[PDB]
Amino acid sequence: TLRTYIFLDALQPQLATFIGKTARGFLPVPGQASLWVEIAPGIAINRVTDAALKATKVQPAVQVVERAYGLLEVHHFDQGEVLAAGSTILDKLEVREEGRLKPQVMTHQIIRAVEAYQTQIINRNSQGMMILPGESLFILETQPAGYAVLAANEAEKAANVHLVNVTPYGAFGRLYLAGSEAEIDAAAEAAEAAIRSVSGVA
Amino acid sequence: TLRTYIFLDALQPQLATFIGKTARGFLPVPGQASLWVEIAPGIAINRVTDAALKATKVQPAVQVVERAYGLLEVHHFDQGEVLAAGSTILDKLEVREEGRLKPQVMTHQIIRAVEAYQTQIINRNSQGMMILPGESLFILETQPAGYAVLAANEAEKAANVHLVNVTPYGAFGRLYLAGSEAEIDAAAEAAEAAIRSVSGVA
Amino acid sequence: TLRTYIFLDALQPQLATFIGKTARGFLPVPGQASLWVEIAPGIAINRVTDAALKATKVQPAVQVVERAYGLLEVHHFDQGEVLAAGSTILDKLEVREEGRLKPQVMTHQIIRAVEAYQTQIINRNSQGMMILPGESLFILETQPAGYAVLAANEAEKAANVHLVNVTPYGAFGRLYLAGSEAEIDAAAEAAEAAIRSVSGV
Amino acid sequence: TLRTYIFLDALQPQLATFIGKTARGFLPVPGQASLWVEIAPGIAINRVTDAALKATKVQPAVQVVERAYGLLEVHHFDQGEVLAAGSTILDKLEVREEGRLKPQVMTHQIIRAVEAYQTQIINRNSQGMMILPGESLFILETQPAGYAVLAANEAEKAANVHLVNVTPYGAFGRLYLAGSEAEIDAAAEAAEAAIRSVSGVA
Amino acid sequence: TLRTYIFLDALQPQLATFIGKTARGFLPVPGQASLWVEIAPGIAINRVTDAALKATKVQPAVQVVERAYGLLEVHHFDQGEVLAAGSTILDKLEVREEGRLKPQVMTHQIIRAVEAYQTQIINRNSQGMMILPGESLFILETQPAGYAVLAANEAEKAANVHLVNVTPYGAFGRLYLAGSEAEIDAAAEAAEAAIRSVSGVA
Amino acid sequence: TLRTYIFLDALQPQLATFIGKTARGFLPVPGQASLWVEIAPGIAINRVTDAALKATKVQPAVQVVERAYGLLEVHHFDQGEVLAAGSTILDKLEVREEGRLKPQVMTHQIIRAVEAYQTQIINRNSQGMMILPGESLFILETQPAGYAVLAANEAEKAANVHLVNVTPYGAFGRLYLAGSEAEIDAAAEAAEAAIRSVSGVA
Amino acid sequence: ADALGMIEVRGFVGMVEAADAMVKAAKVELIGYEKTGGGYVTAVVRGDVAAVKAATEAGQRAAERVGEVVAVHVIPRPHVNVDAALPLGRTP
Amino acid sequence: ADALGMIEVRGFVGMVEAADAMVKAAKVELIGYEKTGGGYVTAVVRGDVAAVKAATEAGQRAAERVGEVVAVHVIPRPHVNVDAALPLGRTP
Amino acid sequence: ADALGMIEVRGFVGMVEAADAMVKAAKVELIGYEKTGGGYVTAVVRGDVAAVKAATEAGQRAAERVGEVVAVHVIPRPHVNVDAALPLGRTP
Amino acid sequence: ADALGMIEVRGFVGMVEAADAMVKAAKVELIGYEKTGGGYVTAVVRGDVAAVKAATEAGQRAAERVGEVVAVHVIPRPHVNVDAALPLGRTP
Amino acid sequence: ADALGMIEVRGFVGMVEAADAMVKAAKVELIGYEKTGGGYVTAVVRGDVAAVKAATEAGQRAAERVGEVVAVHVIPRPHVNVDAALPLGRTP
Repeated sequence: TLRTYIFLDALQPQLATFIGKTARGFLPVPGQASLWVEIAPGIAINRVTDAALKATKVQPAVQVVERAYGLLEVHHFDQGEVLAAGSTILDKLEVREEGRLKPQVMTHQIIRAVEAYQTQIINRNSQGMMILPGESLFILETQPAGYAVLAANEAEKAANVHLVNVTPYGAFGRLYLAGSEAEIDAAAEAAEAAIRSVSGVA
Repeated sequence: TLRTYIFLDALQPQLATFIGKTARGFLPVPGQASLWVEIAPGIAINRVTDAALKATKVQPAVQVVERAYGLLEVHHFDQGEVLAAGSTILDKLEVREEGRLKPQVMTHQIIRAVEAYQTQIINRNSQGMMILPGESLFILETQPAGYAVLAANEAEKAANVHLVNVTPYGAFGRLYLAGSEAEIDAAAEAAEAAIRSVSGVA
Repeated sequence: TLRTYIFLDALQPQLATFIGKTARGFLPVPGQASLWVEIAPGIAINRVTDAALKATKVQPAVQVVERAYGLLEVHHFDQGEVLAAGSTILDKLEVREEGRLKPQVMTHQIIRAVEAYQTQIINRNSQGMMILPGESLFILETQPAGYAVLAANEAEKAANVHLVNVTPYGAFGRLYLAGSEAEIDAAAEAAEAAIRSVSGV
Repeated sequence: TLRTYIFLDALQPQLATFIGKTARGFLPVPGQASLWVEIAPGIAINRVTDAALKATKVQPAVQVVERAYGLLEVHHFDQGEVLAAGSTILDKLEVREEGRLKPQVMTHQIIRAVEAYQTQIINRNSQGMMILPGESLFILETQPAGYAVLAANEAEKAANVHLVNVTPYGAFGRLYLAGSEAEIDAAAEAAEAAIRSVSGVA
Repeated sequence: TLRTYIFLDALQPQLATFIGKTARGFLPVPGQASLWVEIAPGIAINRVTDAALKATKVQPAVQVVERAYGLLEVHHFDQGEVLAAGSTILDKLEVREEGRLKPQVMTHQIIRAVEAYQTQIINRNSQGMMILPGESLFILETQPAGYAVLAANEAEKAANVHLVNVTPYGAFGRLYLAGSEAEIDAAAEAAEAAIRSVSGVA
Repeated sequence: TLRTYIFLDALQPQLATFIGKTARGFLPVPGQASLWVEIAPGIAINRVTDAALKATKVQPAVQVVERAYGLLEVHHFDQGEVLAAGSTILDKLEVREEGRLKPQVMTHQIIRAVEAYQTQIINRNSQGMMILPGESLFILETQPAGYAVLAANEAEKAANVHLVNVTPYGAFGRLYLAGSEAEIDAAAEAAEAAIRSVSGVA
Repeated sequence: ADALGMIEVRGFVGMVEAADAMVKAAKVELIGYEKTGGGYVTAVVRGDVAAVKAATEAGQRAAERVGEVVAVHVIPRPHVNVDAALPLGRTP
Repeated sequence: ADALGMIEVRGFVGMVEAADAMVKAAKVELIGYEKTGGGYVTAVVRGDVAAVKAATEAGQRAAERVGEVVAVHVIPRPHVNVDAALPLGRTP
Repeated sequence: ADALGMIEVRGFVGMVEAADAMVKAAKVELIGYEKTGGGYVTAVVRGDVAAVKAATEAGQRAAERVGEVVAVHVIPRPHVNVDAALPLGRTP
Repeated sequence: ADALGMIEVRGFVGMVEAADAMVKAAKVELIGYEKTGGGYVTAVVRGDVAAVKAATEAGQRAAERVGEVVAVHVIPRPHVNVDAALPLGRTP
Repeated sequence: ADALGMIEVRGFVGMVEAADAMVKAAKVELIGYEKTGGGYVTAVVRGDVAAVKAATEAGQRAAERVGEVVAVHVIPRPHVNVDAALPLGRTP
């Protein structure tokens, strides 16, 4: 069962930097093309990954089997390789593009002028860049979890923010974005327009 | 959605010691007044914390964005600060005082004279005071997970026990206590009377 | 509420080696007789373990209190000790042998000739023996999570494979095996026939 | 033997945030005054720390014992509190202000436009802000190890850089900074001018 | 070269519990005997351990190789098994009973009425029973590192103290203890009378 | 100062698997070349790694700085790329091929039929293939620390053994191997023939 | 009955430093101070026996630097007539 | 709970000169003076730490020209029992 | 299990004065005495370590000036086998 | 037969300290104590050969700090007439 | 699988003296004796290790006075195949 099929045409450098900081695999570089496939059940993605590695020369970074769900990243410089890998995956799963679950936004909030007591906690349990006190914060949860990297990627494609922590595997995919006020306003507008432009099964 | 709103009027020393042993945030000292708010979805607590930090001078210790739920601890010496922070949290969430879920006890057990083979496993898999072989154990689960600190605080307040473990976040809040037989019995009576003394939504 | 009650008459050396690599407790040696009891809610197993330790002389290795479930392993050389511990556990829970949940196979696949870009991720994200590129992989999900150790044990009892991983606690019990093609095929046949031969609910 | 007695009169926010990201004890907030003491031998700081905690209102973050390099950070809003805590520390040791070792800069290398594969290793083995591919990297060793937080404080205070890492323990103190080329040049000038402007025993 | 050869003729419960909490091996239970062997160089104990495991019914817990400090604890109920394992270890090394280094006490300090802020640092960087604020603190260094477990054993055996931390490895052996003031005094008397009552090469 | 300069011309599969299991960097695949450069002091390799990555197509896995042992691995399919990276590294340091230290064998031990109790301590403190009880054990120390992967590669290349734990970082290089008796004998012969067939400065 | 620990210093500064380092080094209760004239002032702490013993053994070590410590004494279990006659913090 | 500073002078004149120098030296508050009898009097100023640490040093420097200064000491954080029992300006 | 305090006096009179000084020194319980022949007797008190550590020291300081003190020793935690086998006032 | 360990101390205090060391240092059964007059009291532990040999080592090491140790001895297997006629714990 | 002690004596008399010394010196069980021919006979005792290790040393010291002791050795844990195949007293 395909839960998330998202295609990142170009990784922004903080996103690829954050992925390669916490990847259990082959580290991607900025500028590559990426493809995130989250399915349920979680172990069967080890079939799906193999399908890509029997067809194209794409390269996997994040292949994580969680309690319930299984997430696969594949990446390569050539978008033809990555789209052919996605065609191989969708033929192995025997589903289509719109067979994925439609991403739902659970909480989109802008926290303006975050106090220092909170910013000493947000990046106490993060994995990326440090939020600084006084910087506005945008938090975000998407369901299913694999769409949140899109919610990261476009949010850096149309702004200049600092990626704090995006968790792309889970029940609820999570996103933290720090930066100045109008700049994360543009980032939040871009991410909210990017998630609602994804079709699928409700 | 408010799942847990509990107000600890005074932190008993082993509880505050255990919390400050495993906190991501500003460590509390004994005698302070604490407030535990667990809400769903898990990311919106990053909003809620900010509300308290815009209103009062309270100070947070545990702000855990778990896999499903979000838990906030705030604490301060002056109880007026903590009660005003609780009023600010309940007005930001726009719920009442008794809008929390009513806590439910799933398994409350007293295990008398625990063998050594069980004690070594229990206090290998804990971060508190070590249970010794020959001591009576009290195990307790509450749903939602945020009410376990209430049971730990009251069971230490009304007895003389050793806090082995408490887990205030997750699917079910767990409590491991150890001590002599009469003192474990008094702690069990106090905790089972203290959890059922909380009204809310069934 | 009993979810898993499985009884291993003899541990294969790679299985007991992997269990004693990632256990919180008293580590088993190969050849011992083992028993796995997974119940819900996860804290009452701290009662249940105690019952066995008040009856027999078995040693517990894996007593894991999970997010919502609770797993207990006990083991001893004498199968009389382990069966008496199991009788004490099933009388403490006041259930029968068939009160356990019948295990369902959610996914079984034989992945042939796993290339290196997948093997590096599999072995980095495992705790047992390393998978090598070119080796056939067998993956398996059993629900409830405990029965996967049965799905490990017979799959080594009737083959010559390398145990990559087995996760026996959670919402899905997981099994990664790797080896040569015919031996992975025999291991897959043995593991599927071992899981489908367990009665329950 | 006093190896390092340094008084950071203002924690600039990325440094205070990085300290609060790897703080053992009570973590600080920016704007606070800080004080770092490194002594030989190591376990004797366990007494000395308590002396400061009896004297002043200060609160510690990093207290590291390794029997040859003790360490103690303390921090508070009021700079008089932190100076009196340092006076209490120096009186308990019966040493003076000038008994500290004069720090020597032993390596300062500016790596212009670090490529991506190196940045994966740098951020995978660090905690602060991420380094992006193509950004300049300033690395620094100071002897003794306790003076590296002074160079990190002054380099953040002067230039608009990203604090990748600072290791204030061990034999040598490590500093990794990242950013654009002129800002890394100004931060390098600030760190070199800040380390060798410290008086002490050569 | 034999640094430490100590025979713990009975494991008191907090010591056996703490050893079973941080054991890279089989876990001991209270009441059992114990044997600690620390040698120079380190990797040769990989042979020596095996010799003991070929000789006796003993069962190992901690075996640390660092090419200058080997380590081996073996424990079993029958003390004849543990003494014969000691004879096997001393025959494999071709050394004698008196060839061990006589332990010296480097630093013993009693830090009565610890403030809470120091208790946070102490219990976050330890594994044993938690130190409560206001309780005393006995710290100890012994040479070599292996006799600190002997000090912890006799200190638990005499007094009513909480075992906080013990370090049988490294350059020198550390020991932390907590409890009320008179019990910490009695445990300090026990540790000092137990370390310097050991025969060996100065 | 150059300590270890070795050119693994082909990574045998268990070695490449074990390196790609515990690499803070990009991961290698079996069949590629390799290059383990170890220098003294440590932080200078942060320049030297960059000197490889600008020049050639090579791609690193392990890069460790410890101010006494700075170490670097780079790997790529084309062996000319890895030799060119080696020439660029040796030109950056202004040292030569024969400036490396000649490796000496400190301790080689064949421990045959390891009992099940020792296997728990061995595999709990390792990452490679699990040692099984009743299988032999070959342990090895090389001077300097970097030459242990050479013996690991050649011993896997000769005999049909299981790589348990090769440790190339630290004071001296450790090697563990497991398997049946004659295969451990042939692998021990291969490791001893591979270490002392290396030219260098004693 | 609670214990007793008294530090008599010739000088108010030594008594204040003694009574500060006694309450910072134990869980005692500084109940008051006695001014017997001629510069002699006595600080009194009170609590269980080991705590007041550690408190006086810290207060002597602190107040000898900043004054003239005259008397340092601990009474572990005073008779009830002393607490009922002398103003020593436990008058009923 | 501001920091504490005390000057003990054998003599009223030296204490008044010390109390005049301290409140001119920094931001302190002369809360009062304690008369232990026998000629010893102790002026008490109270303020934040780097103010009283300069104030008591200025008072020690000035009051040694006129009288017998017995003790000069600063308490950076007095305990709540010391402020609650002893007459040091901050009785609640 | 309370701590143990034992005072051995070669003589009954020094032992009675030692027992009186111990039970007036702290909060202990004189459980009895042992007559091992040859003129050696032994007073035994029992209480927590803070009380009996001061009690036995006061008993030794008040028992030297009466009789002849042989041995003074404090056991902070006796094992349950000593209290069950030997007559030490906590026989179950 | 169970092995025999005996510590003879001139005085009751050293015997109680020796018994406290023996029953903690091993796993033995303190069966009692023998009084031969003149202050000589003998603690008797009885376990197996491994236990009593390690118990009386700690007994000799802990009873020399408090008094006069007359004798320390371990019999690994006492003859059946010794346990039949002498009261050493296993009297039928 | 208890421990093992073996005394080989060239001669029957020294073996009987060793077997009489070992079962007196500790709690062991003389299970038999093995006549390998040519005068060599091996007395075998069996018990826990601190009994047989203190038994065979006394048996060696006794049997050196009477005969030619060839070998004295203790096996603390004999393997199950050694007990099962050889006549060492514990054949199942």
